[PDB]
Order: sequence, then C-alpha cells, then structure tokens
Amino acid sequence: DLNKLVKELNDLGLTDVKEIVYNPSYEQLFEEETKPGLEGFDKGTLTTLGAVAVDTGIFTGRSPKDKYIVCDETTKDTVWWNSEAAKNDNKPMTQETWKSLRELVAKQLSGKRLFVVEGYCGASEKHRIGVRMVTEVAWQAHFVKNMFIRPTDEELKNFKADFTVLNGAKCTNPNWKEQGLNSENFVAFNITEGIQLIGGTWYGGEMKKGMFSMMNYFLPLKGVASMHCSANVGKDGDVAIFFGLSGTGKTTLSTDPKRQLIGDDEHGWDESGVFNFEGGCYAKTINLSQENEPDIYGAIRRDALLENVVVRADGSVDFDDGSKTENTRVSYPIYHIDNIVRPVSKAGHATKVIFLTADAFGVLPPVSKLTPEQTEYYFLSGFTAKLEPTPTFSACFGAAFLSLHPIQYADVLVERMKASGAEAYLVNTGWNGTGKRISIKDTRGIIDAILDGSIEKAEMGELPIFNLAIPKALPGVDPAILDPRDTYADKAQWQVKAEDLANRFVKNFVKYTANPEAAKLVGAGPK
Ligand code: NA
Repeated sequence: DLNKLVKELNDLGLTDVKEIVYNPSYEQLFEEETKPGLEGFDKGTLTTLGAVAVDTGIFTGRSPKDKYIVCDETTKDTVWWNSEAAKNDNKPMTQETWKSLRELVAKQLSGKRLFVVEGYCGASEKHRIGVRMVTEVAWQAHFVKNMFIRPTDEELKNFKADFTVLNGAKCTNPNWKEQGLNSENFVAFNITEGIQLIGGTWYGGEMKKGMFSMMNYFLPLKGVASMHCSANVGKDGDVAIFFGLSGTGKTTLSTDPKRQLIGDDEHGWDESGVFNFEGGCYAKTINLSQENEPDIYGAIRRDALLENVVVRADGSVDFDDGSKTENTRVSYPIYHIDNIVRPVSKAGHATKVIFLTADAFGVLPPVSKLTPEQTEYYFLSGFTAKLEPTPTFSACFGAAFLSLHPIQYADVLVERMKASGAEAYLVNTGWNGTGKRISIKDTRGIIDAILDGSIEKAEMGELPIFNLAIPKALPGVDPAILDPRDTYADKAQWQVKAEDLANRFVKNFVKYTANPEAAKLVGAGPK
C-alpha cells in the first residue's frame, strides 16, 4: 500500500512526496541507474562484464569518526559507550542534535521522487530486523536490494519496518561545530526510534555495517550470538563458522566445493542454528582476477553493482587501478555464487569454530584446540599481524561494529557452543620459525582435520606460555610444523618471540579488565 507508505514517510517528517518507486525489480533498477539525464554520483556506467558501476565520491570507506548513537533512557546503561578505559566509535548524541539531524535529512528527502526498499537483516524469522531504506539515489536502493534479504510477496504484504534508514547522502550538517560533532557528515543511530540517518557520505557500506551494528545490539541482549564471520555447511549438514581479520585466509579457507556457503560476513546463532544476516555479498575487488577469485569474478554480471572501479574508454574494468580508492567493491545478491545453501541462508548449530590469525611473529601453532575460557580470551583479542612484525587487535574480529561490550558477544558465543558441543581452534595461517609462511597444503590439511574430527583423535601436547593444546600429528599435515618451536634452530629463539607476543596480548587486554566480568579472563591468556 503506497498510501500507507507515504503516510509513514510524512510521519518521519518527509513532506510533499512525489513519485515513490517502491521495491523496484532488478530490471527497474538497471533502467533507473542508466537513465538519461542522471548527473554526478547518481550516474551508473554499464561495463563490459554486464554489471553497472558507480562512484561514491569523497567517501570510499566507512567514516567511524562520524558515527553516533543517541544517548537516552534506552541506551544510557545498555550501550558500550566510548570511554577513556577503552576507545570505540559509540559516541553519544543528544536528543536535541538528533532532532536537528532528523529534520535536516527529512527536508533533503522532501518534495522529491524517492526509492524505498524493504528487506530483512537476518534469515531467522524469530530474530531478524525488517529494514526500510529511503533514498533519492537508485543505486543506493540497488545496494540494499543486494545486501539484505529480499522478502517474498507474502512477507511484503505484512512487512513491518523495525528500523528505517534515511539516506541523505546529498545533504550536510551546517551546525556541526556548534553541536560538537566531528564534521558536517554523520551516520547516526537512534535505537529507541529505530532509525539510522546518513548524511554527507555516499559509501554503501554505511548501510550494511550500520544495520550490522544494530543487530549487534539487539541480538546479544536476547541471548543470540551476532557474529562477524563467514559460515559454511558440509554435505551432511555439519556447520562451521570462521573468524579472521583481513589477510588471514578467511575467504579462501571458507570456500570449499564440498561445503555450501551460508554467508561470508555476518551471522547470528540462535536456538535453531546459524543464520546469515545478509541477502548478498559485498566483496573487495582490488587486483581481482578470474584466475584467483573465480567465484567473485564470476559473480560480476548484470545485477551486481561495482563501486569505485576504474572503467576504461571501451567500458572494460581495470581491476588493478586503485586511483579512486584501494577499497573498490562489488555487491551482488547471494545467488550469484553457485555453491550456496538454498532456499534460505541458514543451517543447524555450528559444531566447529575457527579463529584464523596470520601470526607474523612466528609464535603461534599452526593449530591449537582452545578451552572455553581461551575461546573467550582470543575472541576478545581478535589478533593478527603483518611484517618488523606489527600486530592488529580487533575485539570479536569486528570492534567497529560492537554496540555492546566485547564480553557480551563472547558469552553468548560460548553458550551456544557449549550446547552443541562445538570445539574452537586457533589456526595460524601466517609464519613460523623458518621466517617463511606456513604452506597452504598444511593449512588446508589442518582445516580438513578440524572439520572431519581427526584432530580430536590426535595425541595432544601443550605449548608453554600460551598453554595451548596442540596435536602431535594430523593426517595430511607435516608433523614437523605442528609445534611452533620445531621450526626454529633453537627453541630459545621461539621463547624470546613468544614472550614478546605474550606481552602484546596482555597489554592489549588490560583495557578489558576495566569491565567486571571480563577481568578474570586474563587467567586464560598468555603466561
Ligand atoms: Na540490476
């Protein structure tokens, strides 16, 4: 009912609403994106791959410094607010400033032709958020049609919008200084009202990650895990989830011809199992090649939406050109990948949990079986490194999207694992004592041993300092690399580097000891 929709938009403050393009088909979106007369960043270009490409302007990535959550009676004592104790992007916003911003955005979307897309964040009927996004730019509607679950005709008849995203990319906030904000741009959330406002930035990710942040607020409070991970399922129905920061092999190791993909980035884990929050994938395309990333490359066709890629004069795409940004992307509905779970992106309870890390310090074992306490410790640590070794720590493998304290995500994850008897493993896909990277042959052998349970049959030893349980041998894996000390000429070399890494983990974790519940976890961390 377009009549009902317009009244609800008026309620939000949008006036003089002209034509509304509600839930357009992919064909309509293509026509809208290539419409004669589009100017600026609204303009789409049909590439030779058949996919339309658009540019996002000055913002080619998220703007965490411009992210705010309204502080009110609902959020004062529930949100994990940025503090001296532990810095994060959850910056409070007054109700007065929120109102001003809402009016600003409402004004920007008034007296115009609008696109409205309604979809779901969450494949679980019990724990999903119906999202309604309003925009004046067709490709932004396309991004949402790709990234959220597309409702059935039946669902669209009784669709309830639990959260509304008002995309006012074209407007900027003139009173930001007076208001004490970061800039004239803004990505603000009002949890009580159920609204996300976007201003100044055109980057599509703000819509995807904004809703992920909201799921990260509502779900854990209901005992449901909300995770930044990929997930897949074996032919027999066995489910595994993978965590890992960029460069840890997450995408490659969770891509297996024999296991259908549930999702590649955001999942929930409730009483029924693991479910994707998304209806598509938002992949990085820099240096993309058909040879290396056949699944992703193959997905770039009509209905995919390329972002910030360089298009040559003949319409072809130079995927190696990062002139606009190194963060070139492409979004596409999930069925552009063949090896996926259908008809709905969800499966049973996970029984294997894998934490990947590229340990540039060459200290961690290629694989360790974690205790429940260590599972929480390494989940809060969210560690990886790159080469002198430089570490990166990101709580729960996605600190930027945590609306609650890290411990709250760890608690629900381990609760779900305990019920299904799931085992967690820390897997180092990085380097060892040779100074070289662990072979992918061994890493693939390790992932196989984890999934087929052979690691559970192995004789176990224990690595000192970290007190990690490690297998002495595994089918298809070089037993000479299982203990990280064996790849060094002298174990004393490992010992020195281990004390160093242990120190970095401990120093990183100190901020969590300011949280009462998490404080005791230092006992499960190194030394
Ligand atoms: Na399309």
